[PDB]
Amino acid sequence: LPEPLPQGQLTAY
Amino acid sequence: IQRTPKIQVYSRHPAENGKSNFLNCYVSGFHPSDIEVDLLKNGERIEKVEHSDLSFSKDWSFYLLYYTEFTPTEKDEYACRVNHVTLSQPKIVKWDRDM
Amino acid sequence: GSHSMRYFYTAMSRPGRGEPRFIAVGYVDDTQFVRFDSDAASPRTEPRAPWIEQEGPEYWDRNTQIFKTNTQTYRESLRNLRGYYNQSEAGSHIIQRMYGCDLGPDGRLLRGHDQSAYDGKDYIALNEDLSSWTAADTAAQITQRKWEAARVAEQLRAYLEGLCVEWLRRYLENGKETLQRADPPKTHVTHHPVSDHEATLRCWALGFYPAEITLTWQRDGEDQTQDTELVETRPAGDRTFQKWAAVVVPSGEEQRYTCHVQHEGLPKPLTLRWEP
Repeated sequence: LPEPLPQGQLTAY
Repeated sequence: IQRTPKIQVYSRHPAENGKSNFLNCYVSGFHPSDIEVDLLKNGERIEKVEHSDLSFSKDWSFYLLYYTEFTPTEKDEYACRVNHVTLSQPKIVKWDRDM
Repeated sequence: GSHSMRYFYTAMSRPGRGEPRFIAVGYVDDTQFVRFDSDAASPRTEPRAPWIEQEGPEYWDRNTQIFKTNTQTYRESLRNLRGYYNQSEAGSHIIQRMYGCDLGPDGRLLRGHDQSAYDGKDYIALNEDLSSWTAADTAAQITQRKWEAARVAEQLRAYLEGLCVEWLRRYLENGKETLQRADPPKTHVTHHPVSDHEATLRCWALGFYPAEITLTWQRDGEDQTQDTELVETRPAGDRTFQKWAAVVVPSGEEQRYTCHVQHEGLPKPLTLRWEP
């Protein structure tokens, strides 16, 4: 299983 | 910078003329991932050639396996033609059943 | 007694040819089991190993949501990095990320990993403590500050020490017949004359798994490291791998040479010699 998304917005670089 | 691909052309099983097998062209150690790979039978592009999903090594260089079914013979010549941004022109690597 | 899980993300921009492509593949040891490609007719996570097929709809949809979201986010990231490096909008660039967990033979995170690169060069990586970052340059320092403010490391640590290990152990059990089966290499030595007084001895190792293997040529019990042509281990296409090591020897001295093979699938290391 890949890393789950955070509760909020996925942080870009 | 960019890295040129390493190329290996070989069969899945030991070559036995008249016996179905798989012809493989393994390209690796190249960077940017765009690459063109064709398997050739007597100089002509084989059609239903498949390839693995894009992945990469610990040094970030990419690798892909291109393969097709194929029946080895005494005179039929097989090779892998690869082009990459790092190459001036398509590189041809003939299949050597001893490599 | 050794296992790992790794996901590999590749995001590639291509000005004038659409939005950046995002590809993700997952591996348990040397076995790929999942893939996702934003360029697919219908972008969805697909199985690439038989033992993962048993996972239900929720697993697949969970995976697909993760990759679809990453696809959009890595398009923003490519724009951001282009800016961090004052690069033109005309070039194609690539961000790569690889992460995962390592297990020992007695379960529990042995070590966690998370590394990213830009155009093939290390950009930012999570340190072994799973709490701090190592930025390659002032550009990566921007990403670092963004990630610290968003508790990225804390979330990654939770995943690496938690779900990563849990699911890896699950996959190892579900696919134990292959993932926990080491196939020994079939070996043999070939002889190829190169001149009247020199010949090539090539040691072959075929059909083995996992890919880790040690192939060495010895002369009178001494390693011929600097004289051995050792090719990169290559996939056979059926899950197994192949590899060879060759040495040019003086004709008539072939018996002074021994090939040594070490692999997890062998009851004992092998010592081979050319057999006329």
